Amino acid sequence: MISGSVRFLVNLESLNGVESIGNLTKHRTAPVVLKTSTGYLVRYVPVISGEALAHAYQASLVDIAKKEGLPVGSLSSQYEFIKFSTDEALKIEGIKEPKDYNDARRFEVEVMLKDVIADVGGFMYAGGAPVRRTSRIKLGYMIPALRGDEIPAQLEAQFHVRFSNKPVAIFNVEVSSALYTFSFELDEDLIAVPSTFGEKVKGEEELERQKAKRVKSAIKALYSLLSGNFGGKRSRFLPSMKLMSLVVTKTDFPFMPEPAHDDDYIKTTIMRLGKAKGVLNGNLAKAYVINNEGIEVGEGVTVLSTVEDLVVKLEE
Amino acid sequence: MISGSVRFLVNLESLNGVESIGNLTKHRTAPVVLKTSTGYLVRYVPVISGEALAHAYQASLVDIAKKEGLPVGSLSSQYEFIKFSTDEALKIEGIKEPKDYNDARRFEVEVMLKDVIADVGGFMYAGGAPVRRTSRIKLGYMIPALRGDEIPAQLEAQFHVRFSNKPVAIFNVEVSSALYTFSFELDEDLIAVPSTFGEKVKGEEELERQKAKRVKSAIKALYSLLSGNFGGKRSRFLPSMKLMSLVVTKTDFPFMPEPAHDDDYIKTTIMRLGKAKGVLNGNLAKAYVINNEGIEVGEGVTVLSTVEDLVVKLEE
Amino acid sequence: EKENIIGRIANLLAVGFLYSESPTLVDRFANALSKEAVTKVLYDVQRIVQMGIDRSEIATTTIKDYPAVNVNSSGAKYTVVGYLPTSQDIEDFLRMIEEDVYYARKAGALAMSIANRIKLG
Amino acid sequence: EKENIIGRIANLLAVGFLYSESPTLVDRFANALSKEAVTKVLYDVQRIVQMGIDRSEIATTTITIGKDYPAVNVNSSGAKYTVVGYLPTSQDIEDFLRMIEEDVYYARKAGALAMSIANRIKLGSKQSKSE
Amino acid sequence: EKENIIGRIANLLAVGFLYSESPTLVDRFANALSKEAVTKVLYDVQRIVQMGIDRSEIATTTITIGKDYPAVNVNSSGAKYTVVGYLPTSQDIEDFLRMIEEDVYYARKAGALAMSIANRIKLGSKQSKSE
Amino acid sequence: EKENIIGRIANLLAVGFLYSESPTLVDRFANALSKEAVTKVLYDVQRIVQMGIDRSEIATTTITIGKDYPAVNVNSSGAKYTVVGYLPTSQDIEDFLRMIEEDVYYARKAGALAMSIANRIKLGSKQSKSE
Amino acid sequence: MIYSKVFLKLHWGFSVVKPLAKPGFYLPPPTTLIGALSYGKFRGVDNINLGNVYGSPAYNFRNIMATARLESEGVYTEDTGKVYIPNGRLVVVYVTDSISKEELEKLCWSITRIGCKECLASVENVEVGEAKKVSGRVKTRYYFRDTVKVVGRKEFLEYVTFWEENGYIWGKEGSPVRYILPITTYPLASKEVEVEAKEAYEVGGEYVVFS
Repeated sequence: MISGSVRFLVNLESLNGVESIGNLTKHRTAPVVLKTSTGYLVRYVPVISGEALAHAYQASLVDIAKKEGLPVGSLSSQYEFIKFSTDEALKIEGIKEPKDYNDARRFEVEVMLKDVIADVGGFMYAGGAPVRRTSRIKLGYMIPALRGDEIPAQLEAQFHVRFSNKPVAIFNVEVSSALYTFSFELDEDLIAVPSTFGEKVKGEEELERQKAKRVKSAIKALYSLLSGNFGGKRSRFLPSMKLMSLVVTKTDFPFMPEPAHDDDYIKTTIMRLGKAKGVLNGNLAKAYVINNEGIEVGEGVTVLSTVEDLVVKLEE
Repeated sequence: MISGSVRFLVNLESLNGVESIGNLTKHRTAPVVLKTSTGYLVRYVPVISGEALAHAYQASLVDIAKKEGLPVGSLSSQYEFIKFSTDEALKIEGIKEPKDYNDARRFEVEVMLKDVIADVGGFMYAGGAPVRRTSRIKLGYMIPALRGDEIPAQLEAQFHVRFSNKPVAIFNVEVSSALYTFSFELDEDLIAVPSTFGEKVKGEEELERQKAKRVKSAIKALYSLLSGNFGGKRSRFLPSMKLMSLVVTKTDFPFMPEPAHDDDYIKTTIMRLGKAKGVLNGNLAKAYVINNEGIEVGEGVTVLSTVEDLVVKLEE
Repeated sequence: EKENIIGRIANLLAVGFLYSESPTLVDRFANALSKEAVTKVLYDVQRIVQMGIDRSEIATTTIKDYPAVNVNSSGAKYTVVGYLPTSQDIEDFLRMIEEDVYYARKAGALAMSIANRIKLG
Repeated sequence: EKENIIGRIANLLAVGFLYSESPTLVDRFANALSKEAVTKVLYDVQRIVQMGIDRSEIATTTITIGKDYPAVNVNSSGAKYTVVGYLPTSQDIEDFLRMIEEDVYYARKAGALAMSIANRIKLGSKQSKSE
Repeated sequence: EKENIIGRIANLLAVGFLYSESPTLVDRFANALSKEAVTKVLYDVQRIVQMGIDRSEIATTTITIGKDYPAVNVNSSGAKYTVVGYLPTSQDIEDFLRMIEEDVYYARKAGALAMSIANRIKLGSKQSKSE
Repeated sequence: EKENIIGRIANLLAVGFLYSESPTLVDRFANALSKEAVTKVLYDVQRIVQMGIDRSEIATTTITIGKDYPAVNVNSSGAKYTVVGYLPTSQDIEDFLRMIEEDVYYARKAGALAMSIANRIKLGSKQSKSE
Repeated sequence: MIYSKVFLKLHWGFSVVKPLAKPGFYLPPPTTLIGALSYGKFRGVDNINLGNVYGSPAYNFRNIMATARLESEGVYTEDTGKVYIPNGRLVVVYVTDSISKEELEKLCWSITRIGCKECLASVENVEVGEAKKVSGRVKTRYYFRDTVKVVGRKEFLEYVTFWEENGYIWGKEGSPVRYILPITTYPLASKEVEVEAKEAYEVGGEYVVFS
């Protein structure tokens, strides 16, 4: 697996919105329970849903897959990720629905040969014979650091007007600033592998012939999320991002490093990995760290200068 | 026995989506009465049942057992813990159904040898010769800490849309936050031990040979639960958990620390442990504590750092 | 009077729905599990009604004569029979919600019934 | 005398509500859990009333309801309202703030009275326009 | 002693407001988010009070409200006002600035008290002119 | 020790102000944006104090406030003032100028303290004359 | 006759589903109490030969009297009837004349669940003593039989049904017996009631009625 936690610093931003009221466009918000020196407070904070990040990642994957030469679906080539949920998607793609349980496996192979996206990100098909497939990449909301008792985050409104010569045209937009964080997981030992139990079916050999390329492309697709390309309203509110701290872990056993809420989440996660290797009878474990805010790390770790080097070494 | 009480802090999740109405997926909630000077107030609070935790624990146990080498059933190799409940499972596995009461022990030994999960997990077989085996691990619902005159648990709704190029698409998801607490029990003194009265039957020697490995695996399986690898909707709603307080007691007799609701439960459970040992002529009684919220502890306790050391000491 | 308060809240929700042509506030009100969700809808629906009042698209009238509210939306004319809630009705309704959020579901069901009958006619 | 003070505070809140056409200050007053929230509303409502006085849209008068009663005339958005009673004195504000420092319940009582005054006046004004 | 310091700062702000007839310094004080804004107002209000002292339009006095209480008489634009209490000492300003360096909340508390003092005095002065 | 230096500079400014009856040097000190303006005031105030010393109108003394405290007596225009504390040493002036070369804020702090000392003394002197 | 009192600290609440839609019970039945008592001695066996059939490892204690009451307010939910009462407190009284005081005292420290697996419950303290039998008018909170007469106002009498010990064996249904509970329907609570008990034991300040 490959797990990670990352910390961003965002200013004058509007990357997610929800239903509007009047001439006001809203920024997404959610509750959070923060433990302060006095007790357990409840606060409201701007959050960015994980599906925006998922959409950005899948779009980048589609681009790379098309550029390299791997198969890509019909609809997904236009950046519409309905995958194969409803019957119309099948009809456009030109595939037959499954008949009964015993045939289900065959379905999953065909859909998994026509579209790399349905492979990496999974899919569902409601109907007589459901065919589930859990995603191979997992993501969660982007909450600002809950360090201390003063959450660094602010949300304000701004006033804009549309010029005209014959008045007969005023709107308000919510803009934010914060120190965001998020964590991600991606298990690369289940890519290009059928996830339904049954007898062997033809074409699995072709699946196995491309495994290296599919895995390499899936790894490269993370450069998008790690560089700062996602969200919306980027035409006129281009945000000013910057990377501060990042921890990535490559292992052979289940693992989940520390959420980046505390100033010391690198040393703790490194020690936890060191002990987990022994306790779980693991064989491989490596930790990469990008540090820009000059916080304590520890000893015996690899320090990378940029994300390009991290992606290169992950691929190698 | 190994009993424990732990106190969690989860920020943003949907880990148990009971029911679904319209275009909305609903969380699970329970009523709680909060006492006030004016009177009483009924509030609704999120809760995660224990069945999901049991499923996660058994999945981890299967994954570990298949890696060590102990037997694992056929249907249980696929993550479908039906267990030998009806004739179909027996026919698939190939085990002769028990003839009458006298053969109950033989069938129990056979099943216990054929599948680890039926040993630790337990099973019930319906028929003219019913057989039973209570689970050797017990878990309870997860409820937030009813401390003071506030309930630090919020539960909002969120709006999401599926994009399309030919509009003709909307869903809502309930997202919660709270300070969760839960307690668990695990009696390792009954693992790999038949659970019926009668003359011994061939095969118990293999059970005695494998007892050590089975117990070690059962203890290793709790690392996943204590690490936060349960629930659903983990793909697009990856939560952010953290550990605050933990009390783990190992003894030679029934015992269960205080629920982690009050802000001081470590001291109370230590005192009750002393009294229980005094009254029950106990021989072994040890307690380990992890304290990150700076609450009162007392004296006569071992202070660890993380769950890895706790599991190592439990193994030793 | 609890039923009179609930009926006046249902009239407010029905006026807001007919004027906005959106069920979203009534859906939020009928699905509320907290005082926060109910209070947020009570503000947002009154804010919609305030815009209709300022535009003279929402007005009180009589239609024996019964009190009514005329609503003009997208060239459609609707008439809701009854009074809008007072500030005291909102405060007493919020106290009822602090005891039992069921009253929000009851008001939402009544509001949708009023709006459906008017839209059918 | 406590009820007279509460009644005069309720008249001030009702005049401010009818003049501003906004319930927001009365909502804040009736939901107050601290002396800070109450005192902030007492300033903001008097600041609204001060603007109405300077514009000559708020004036003290007497009305025959056969004896003359003290009243306050309010003109807002071409509507005319008349609140019967006195506005609070500086001493009434100070004694009311002392009552709030003992029990914030008195802010809820004044808010409930103010909303009742405003609702009755708004209902009567709408009925006369419909006739 | 913290409440006494806040009360003396509130008296200074109320005297400066009544003398200048401007709420601007009290608005700046109650909206302060930094020690800079608070300290700037503490200088500017004392500079206004210094001019009133030099003109003999601001003077300390005692008033019987049957014991004598310390007070400050303020003459502005032919209006006479009397604020009951002491003005802050240099030590009160320094201790108040230390309280602000810990929590800017105390500037809001002093501003709310100052506006309450000024409003009560202005209301009483307008009522006596109407009679 | 930084606060003691600032307090001794504030005493010098207050003595110079009370003796000259002019706020001009304290105004210049509290508004300084450069080391030049601060140093010029430190010279000019000490030059005023030097004249008061030569005339025997400024003298060091002790006063019982039951222990003896160091003080400076100032006679100006037939008024008698007493400032409690020490005047700065040459080392205090030099260390204060080094503090100003790091941050001119310390001139504003000393000016605010000096004006507080002078105001309290002037208020007390006017009250005793009125009695 | 000897008696014991226990102070149980529930974790989140118990659960018992009625026999023969899965509604639950307001308070634990007597059979569950007897079984929870017996658990301490039979920790590790789920089947004992009764000589004709395997019914349960708890048929031994089928001649012990027990009752229980709540010390807080609880909420009954149907979402599988449950009685949520997190962090509450349950008071159970055992009246017995079979085993010695030490046996009952040690057993009373060996309870860790009432109902199903999830119904974890800690034990806070226990008391042991003797009981005096009387037949005069008394005031009680622990539930009693349906056959018991009532003298006070009929206000909080809830009629439920329970099963005799015969239900300890599988493939069989225990006989139905009516029972009366002095409880408030919503919210759940415990209230005292006067009764003209024919056989009531004083157990240290509280009167318990059995017939």
